[PDB]
Amino acid sequence: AVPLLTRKIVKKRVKHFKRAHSDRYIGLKQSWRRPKGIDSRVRRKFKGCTLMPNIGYGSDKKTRHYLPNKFKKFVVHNVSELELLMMHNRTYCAEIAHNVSTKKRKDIVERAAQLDIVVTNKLARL
Amino acid sequence: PEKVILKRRREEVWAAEKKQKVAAEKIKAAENTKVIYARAEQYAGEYEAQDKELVQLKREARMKGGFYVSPEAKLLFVVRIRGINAMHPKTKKILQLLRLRQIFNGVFLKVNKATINMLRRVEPYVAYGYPNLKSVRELIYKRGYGKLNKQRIPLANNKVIEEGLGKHNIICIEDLVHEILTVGPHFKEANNFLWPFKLKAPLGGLKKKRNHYVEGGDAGNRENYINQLVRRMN
Amino acid sequence: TTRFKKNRKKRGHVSAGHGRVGKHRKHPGGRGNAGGMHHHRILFDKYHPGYFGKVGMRYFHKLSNRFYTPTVNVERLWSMVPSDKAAEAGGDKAPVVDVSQFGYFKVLGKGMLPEKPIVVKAKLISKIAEKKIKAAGGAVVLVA
Amino acid sequence: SVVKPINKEVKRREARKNPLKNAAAVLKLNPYFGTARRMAVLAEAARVKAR
Amino acid sequence: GIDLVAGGRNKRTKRTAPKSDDVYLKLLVKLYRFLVRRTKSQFNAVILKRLFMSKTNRPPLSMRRLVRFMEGKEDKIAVIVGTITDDQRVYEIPAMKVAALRFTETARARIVNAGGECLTFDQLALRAPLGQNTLLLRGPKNAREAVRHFGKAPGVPHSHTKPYVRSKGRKFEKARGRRNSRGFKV
Amino acid sequence: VKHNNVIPNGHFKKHWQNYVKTWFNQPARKQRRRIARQKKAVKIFPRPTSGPLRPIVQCQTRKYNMKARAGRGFTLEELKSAGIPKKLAPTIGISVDHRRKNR
Amino acid sequence: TTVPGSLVWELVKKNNCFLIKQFGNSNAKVQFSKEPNNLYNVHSYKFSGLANSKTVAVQPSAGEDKAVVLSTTKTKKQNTPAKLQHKTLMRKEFRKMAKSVKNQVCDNYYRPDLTKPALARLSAVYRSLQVSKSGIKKKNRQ
RNA sequence: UAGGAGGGCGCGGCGGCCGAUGCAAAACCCGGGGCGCGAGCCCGGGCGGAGCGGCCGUCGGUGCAGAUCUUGGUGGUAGUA
RNA sequence: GGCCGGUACCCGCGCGCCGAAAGGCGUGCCCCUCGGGGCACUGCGCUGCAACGCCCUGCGGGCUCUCCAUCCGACCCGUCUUGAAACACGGACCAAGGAGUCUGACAUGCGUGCGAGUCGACGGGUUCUGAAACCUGGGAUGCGCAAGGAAGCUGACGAGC
RNA sequence: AAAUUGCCGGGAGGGAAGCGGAUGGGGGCCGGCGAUGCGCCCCGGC
Ligand SMILES: [Mg+2]
Ligand SMILES: [Mg+2]
Ligand SMILES: [Mg+2]
Ligand SMILES: [Mg+2]
Ligand SMILES: [Mg+2]
Ligand SMILES: [Mg+2]
Ligand SMILES: [Mg+2]
Ligand SMILES: [Mg+2]
Ligand SMILES: [Mg+2]
Ligand SMILES: [Mg+2]
Ligand SMILES: [Mg+2]
Ligand SMILES: [Mg+2]
Ligand SMILES: [Mg+2]
Ligand SMILES: [Mg+2]
Ligand SMILES: [Mg+2]
Ligand SMILES: [Mg+2]
Ligand SMILES: [Mg+2]
Ligand SMILES: [Mg+2]
Ligand SMILES: [Mg+2]
Ligand SMILES: [Mg+2]
Ligand SMILES: [Mg+2]
Ligand SMILES: [Mg+2]
Ligand SMILES: [Mg+2]
Ligand SMILES: [Mg+2]
Ligand SMILES: [Mg+2]
Ligand SMILES: [Mg+2]
Ligand SMILES: [Mg+2]
Ligand SMILES: [Mg+2]
Ligand SMILES: [Mg+2]
Ligand SMILES: [Mg+2]
Repeated sequence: AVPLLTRKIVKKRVKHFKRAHSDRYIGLKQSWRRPKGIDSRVRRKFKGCTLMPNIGYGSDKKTRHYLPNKFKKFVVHNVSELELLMMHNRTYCAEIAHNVSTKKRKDIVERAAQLDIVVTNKLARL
Repeated sequence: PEKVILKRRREEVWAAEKKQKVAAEKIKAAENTKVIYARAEQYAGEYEAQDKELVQLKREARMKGGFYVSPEAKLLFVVRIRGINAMHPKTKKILQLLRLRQIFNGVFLKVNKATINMLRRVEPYVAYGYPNLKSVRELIYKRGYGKLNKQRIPLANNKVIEEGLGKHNIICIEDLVHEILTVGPHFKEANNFLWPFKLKAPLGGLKKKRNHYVEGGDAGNRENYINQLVRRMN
Repeated sequence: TTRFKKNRKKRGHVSAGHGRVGKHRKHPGGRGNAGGMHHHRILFDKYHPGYFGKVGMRYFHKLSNRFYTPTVNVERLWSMVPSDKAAEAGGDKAPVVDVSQFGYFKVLGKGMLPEKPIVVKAKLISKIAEKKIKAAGGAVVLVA
Repeated sequence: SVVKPINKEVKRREARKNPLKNAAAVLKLNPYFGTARRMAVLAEAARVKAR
Repeated sequence: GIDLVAGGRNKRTKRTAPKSDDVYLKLLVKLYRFLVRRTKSQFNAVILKRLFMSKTNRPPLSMRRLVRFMEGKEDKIAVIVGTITDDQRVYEIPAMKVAALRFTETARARIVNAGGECLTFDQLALRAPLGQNTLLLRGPKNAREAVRHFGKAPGVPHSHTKPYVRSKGRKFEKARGRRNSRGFKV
Repeated sequence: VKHNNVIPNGHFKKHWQNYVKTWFNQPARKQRRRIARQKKAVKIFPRPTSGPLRPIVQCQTRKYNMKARAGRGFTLEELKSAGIPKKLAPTIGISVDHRRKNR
Repeated sequence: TTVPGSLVWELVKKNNCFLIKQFGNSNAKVQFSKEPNNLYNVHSYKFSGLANSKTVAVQPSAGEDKAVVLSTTKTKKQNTPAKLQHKTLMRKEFRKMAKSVKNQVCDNYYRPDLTKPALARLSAVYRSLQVSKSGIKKKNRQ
């Protein structure tokens, strides 16, 4: 229940990569789509226009996919799929799947507390 | 088990052979460092003798009435001072051969007619002159990298010389510095070993890079002042 | 297999892979072989020499049966001989092979023969085939 | 029977030691550096102690 | 910046692992990764780099040519990274030992009844880990029918390329560009 | 056309989509024919299911002259020389072919 | 395993009924295998409970306290599934139990691969049984 | 940019495998917490009250901001002419 | 003085004593000969730098979420275009529908089966969930194994650098 | 569901608003948001 991670998580960018022009229009969702225009100052990358994602914004390989818990998550649907985290609880974190009953969540969380597996949903639905 | 006892037998055999190998290399390194000490000793000695000897002949010629004419520099340090944009293609090929493929690279060149008339073609793009002993030694230490297996190795120890060179009787960093500075028989190999030095941008600034040094700029011969410049490119 | 088709990868790229400047209109070169002698001329006379013109004399009502002459080289004949009737033989006795029983009419002569005599029995033969068989010591029987 | 001695050894880029003002490394590069310094210092010793 | 074509990175491309997802051939790839890595045998490097092939870079090699290449060299083991197909145009074949990816059941019967040995590469890697006494053979690559249609153009002079014609006959590419009597001779 | 290819020759200029013949009733054809054969057999019990007899004849045409095959009926000359009358051979399951010639 | 261990691996590495993979085939991919005879429940050829002749399973037992089952496959009885597994239900103290697992895993050269992992799963299983008995007394976050 | 190729995300089925589901499924909403450079994904809260996913293989009427795009709805215009 | 790193090797530590501690302490050679210096024989193992704080359910911490203020940047997207923010065209807004597909011939690349053969594709027998599956025929069906000729016709005699 | 509208609470406005990069001030929000355990050791029983 104590993290194995010994390497501070630094992120090169926290703000999202919203679609350019999602602000002016309502029909345009926030999910990034690369501007393919020929005069698109976003694509031509003028300073002052919504930044595109590169690979350069990647995060460190050993500090990738860790929640602030400093555990990598893993979604479990039931106690059987939970008991496979005994020998990882210092690097993996079990989350109960979003469509389980609370009767089965009580069992998952009961079992997890004893197997000593960190969970982020032991106060979900109760 | 026969399998595992056999495996350990071979493991012990290789473990014995590594031990004896390392003892042999300890003895070899112990004698090799004395050899290097001797070489560096007599390089310092002969540098000093050449420097004093030049003065001696110059006074001797003056007292005899005429004058002595110093024997021109055998070696040039050439550093590129223009970006890679809007270059004439001939110039691009000449710089790919002089190995100046990125702004502020600095390479060591023999002076011969082919090379100096190849510099005359890209002169507005280069700044070059005659490095002195401090220049050569501190470039090769502080910014010394080796073209080993096409890979670039930071010559932070004497070992890397032993692989890149040594077929050419260069064992140490001082052997390499000498054999460059007093342009030697194996200077082709001891220079194609080196990687094109990556320099800093010139601290204290620069003058205009558009004019020749004679007109006020930076390109072309500054014959000795490449000395006063490397201290600021480094 | 739609999931591999490269158009699915060109989704979102305005031109769908046929260019902005010169577009993808219907038939900018004509329907098919059009302009054989006019503008596809370079094509037809570079990659298909001999397309245009009449050569040779007509043959009304050609039946491919009348042009039917399956061949076998001499080199294939000993495969036609089963091992046990290869062994039932000596220096002077040779197996008699009727190629028509195998479906061949002519016996051409490409390849080697062993020293072993062989008596081929065919509907046609060439020069070289008989020369090779005689030189192997075997003979020829003509049948039909 | 024929494979060569296994090579388990990981050899990484080893950190840069300032080759100009880290005496502990200047020596492993140029073992004469100590003597070169020493004769010069011991020369100024006489040059200055004279006057 | 720096003056390089494509940033200096290699623009050529070679197979580094077979596209075929055949389990036995991935196992061979593993075995020869190990052999080339620990063994330094150039022969094993070649076997490797030839497991990373297509099937049209691995043409069949027939008994007639295999016997041509092993007349009088029968303490040396033939190694064809490919296929061995038989040949009824051969009569006596030496008792010969050959390693190959496949044997047509007629070629393998032919060889076995010649009294030789029919190896696979896993058997070969035992009795020739470094390629002692081995005879590395390839098949005829430019023998495929498609290879004819390659080269300079079918209708440029001094080129003997086969044209793509939907049938041989008199009416199919014989008239203009194939004879002086209609136009010109190619 | 464009890059070196065999010259196109598609016969797809008429209204071929009005005459595409798809075979999805092929298995049902097989099953229907099988039921037809079964009920013919049941009706003609105990006659042989192969139907009437046929002659060994040679094929025509140089390509096939050497291959025997089944014919349509024995000539009048065979039916006469076998003791099997003209009118009665189809009655007892022997075809008769008035058109053939024996040479 | 009539066909060898390596071939069974090469046959089941990509989809097997005991494998739980989430987060897609990207760099995010999370892979666990959940067969009983796998120790870290890691899907790889070292640990795999299907691609191997010799596997060590250590399970908290059916309804009974402080009883750990240690089972090892028998190399020779592979084609007899009912009789492939050698199980022993040990209720002894931790130190004696670990001595037994070393005896069965490492000191007989059965499979020294799992000398450490089998004892790690033994540790985790034994304390799981302890806490299933007593309850949470420590939070073990420090 | 045009253009090409590779690896992935997503939709709807089919053959298998793993399961969730009236202790609340699908769908939808949120100033909720995250993960990914990114397509997207995971969890919480709520409404909702009956079905749904994830993985491998495989397929297809699969990804929308434009087409004086089709249909439907709704604005400013405007309490104005 | 600024920024970064903080140790599995380079360094460093123990294996002796003195010293809280920086550190000093021995022998023998060479050197000047004060001061003192150079070299020397080398061995086992070990091998993630420290000290003190502040907060700890808080009026705390910080947030990738929201609003606002200030500074710098900042033209409106798609598109034909050598050149679009254009006084060039389309676009009021939202929801859903919406555009390289399917088929015959061919071609290269790749995979798989067999390999001088390969195809079972039209039929037949079987098929107890089956429009599936499985078996069968070909001794000449297609393609390939032989090409040149316009046609009569002829049809590869065995490779060296 | 969205565009669109009303009320309720808040925020700001000297001839546009919106967007990107900085933090600053407001809110709304997170207890896996952030710990209290490890060895030795003395009983007293388990
Ligand atoms: Mg433009
Ligand atoms: Mg300054
Ligand atoms: Mg200036
Ligand atoms: Mg593009
Ligand atoms: Mg568009
Ligand atoms: Mg395209
Ligand atoms: Mg267009
Ligand atoms: Mg253009
Ligand atoms: Mg075009
Ligand atoms: Mg045009
Ligand atoms: Mg004309
Ligand atoms: Mg760069
Ligand atoms: Mg000509
Ligand atoms: Mg029509
Ligand atoms: Mg569509
Ligand atoms: Mg559909
Ligand atoms: Mg739209
Ligand atoms: Mg136009
Ligand atoms: Mg114009
Ligand atoms: Mg204007
Ligand atoms: Mg207008
Ligand atoms: Mg217009
Ligand atoms: Mg308009
Ligand atoms: Mg839609
Ligand atoms: Mg055939
Ligand atoms: Mg040759
Ligand atoms: Mg609304
Ligand atoms: Mg208000
Ligand atoms: Mg702003
Ligand atoms: Mg903020």
